[PDB]
Amino acid sequence: LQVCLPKGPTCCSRKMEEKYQLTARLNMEQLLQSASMELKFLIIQNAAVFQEAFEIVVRHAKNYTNAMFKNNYPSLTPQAFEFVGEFFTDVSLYILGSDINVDDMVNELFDSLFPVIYTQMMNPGLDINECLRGARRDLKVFGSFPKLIMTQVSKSLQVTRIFLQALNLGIEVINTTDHLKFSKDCGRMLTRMWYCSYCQGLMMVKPCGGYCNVVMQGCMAGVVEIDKYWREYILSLEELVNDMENVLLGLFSTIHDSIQYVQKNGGKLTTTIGKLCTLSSRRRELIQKLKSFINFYSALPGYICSHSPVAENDTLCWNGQELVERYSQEPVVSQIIDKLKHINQLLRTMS
Amino acid sequence: ACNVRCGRGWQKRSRTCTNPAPLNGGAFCEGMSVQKITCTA
Ligand SMILES: *[C@@H]1O[C@H](CO)[C@@H](O)[C@H](O)[C@H]1NC(C)=O
Ligand SMILES: *[C@@H]1O[C@H](CO)[C@@H](O)[C@H](O)[C@H]1NC(C)=O
Repeated sequence: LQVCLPKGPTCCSRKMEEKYQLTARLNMEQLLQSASMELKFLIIQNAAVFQEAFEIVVRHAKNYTNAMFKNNYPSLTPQAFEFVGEFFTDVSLYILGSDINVDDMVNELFDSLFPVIYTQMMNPGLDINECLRGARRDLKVFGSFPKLIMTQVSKSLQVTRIFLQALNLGIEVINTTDHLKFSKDCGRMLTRMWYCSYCQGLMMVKPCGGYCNVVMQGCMAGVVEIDKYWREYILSLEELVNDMENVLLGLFSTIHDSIQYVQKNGGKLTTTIGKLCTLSSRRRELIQKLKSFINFYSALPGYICSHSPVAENDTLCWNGQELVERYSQEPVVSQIIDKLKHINQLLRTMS
Repeated sequence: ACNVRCGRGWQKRSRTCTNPAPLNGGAFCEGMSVQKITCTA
């Protein structure tokens, strides 16, 4: 045998020892999953809700911009629908982590918007399109409106993008916790603590509380080190919540005022161009519920021992090898800590 | 569970992008995140 220390005879072979080891693995995984389930479901719920809510906000803002174009500038439709749809598509693509340039979104928006304004509103009556696109930026026809929108939307979209990435990475690490594979020595110690009493012919004897403590503090020496980074993660997320609905929803008013501004100088512009050519409540409740789990990694061995069958009195208990009257007395964790450090730096910088 | 007691109901299935979650500008998950089916109670 390689696990069950044979003091007398034994009622179990090597294959039964392997079966007990696999059942020990399954029991540890089930206990960790039961410890992590409440927090996992909380973060999954909130991640799903925030993702759907941001998509709803983007769709509604695109709808409102399209509706205000339909009502106030019918001469710019249906071209207006194309560039508005492209703009808000790129908005959503940026929110969901794709490589999109915010300044380029706004600049392509105004580049597409100016030629149809000139041809349908200012000078009524395809090849000259690029000359108009160049004149848009060369003559600064929209004034400071493009840079105003650029900063207004970049500031909110970056915090939203990093909020979603932080929620997803929290889900990732919490899913990793209950799937943390342990050392072989810990496998054998857990097998001894939970099952090796059956090999000695005992039916209902439980392991000592102190033996459970030494075993758990033995194989969770790495997992407990995650607690500092998890606390910093929680506090940095709290720093970040203290934004994007208001901006995307006022975009239509800002664009309308920019169109008025360009129409204001039409006299000189046409001649020159003719010559030349409940959310805040949700994030607050989320942070207040997330602060209740700041001790998650430090209380984990206590959970494993308090939810495993143990003799708390340390009397007539199993010490891993014999029935006593009184008890005598990294790689995946490294990846978790790496990702936590990364997301914590990213969080703190948006502050 | 089907939200409506009698007639056309709904059943949802979520699929998050967390195993692994994109980092340092990783490509996001490809395809749909939610699954919805009509149910008759
Ligand atoms: C926008 O809102 C109006 C409200 O009457 C609706 O009729 C229209 O279908 C909506 N358009 C989009 C694209 O959601
Ligand atoms: C963790 O992600 C894995 C991927 O297969 C999945 O199997 C598991 O159900 C997820 N975790 C939880 C605890 O629900």
